[PDB]
Amino acid sequence: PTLFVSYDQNGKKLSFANWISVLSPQDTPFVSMTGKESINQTIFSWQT
Amino acid sequence: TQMVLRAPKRTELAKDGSYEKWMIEMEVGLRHRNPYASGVLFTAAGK
Repeated sequence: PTLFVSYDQNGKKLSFANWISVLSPQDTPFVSMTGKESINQTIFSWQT
Repeated sequence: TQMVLRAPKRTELAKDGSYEKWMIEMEVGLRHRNPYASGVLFTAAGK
């Protein structure tokens, strides 16, 4: 209780945030309503 | 007996800054009714 000191503390309960910041957008609207088609080979073709 | 003139107490002092100072002072004294009412045996080594 003499000459209060608050900087030399040993056990400091860190004031860490409980989240993470991520801004990478993931819109991709086209692929969501285009429709996919399954195949059975590594090569597909179409007539022209 | 334990002769106490100033009992122990926490005494807050001036700040003069961004901190808080305190003090724990006390004044005590020892008393013995008779010098021969107690014995003191000093430990000594070999001769």
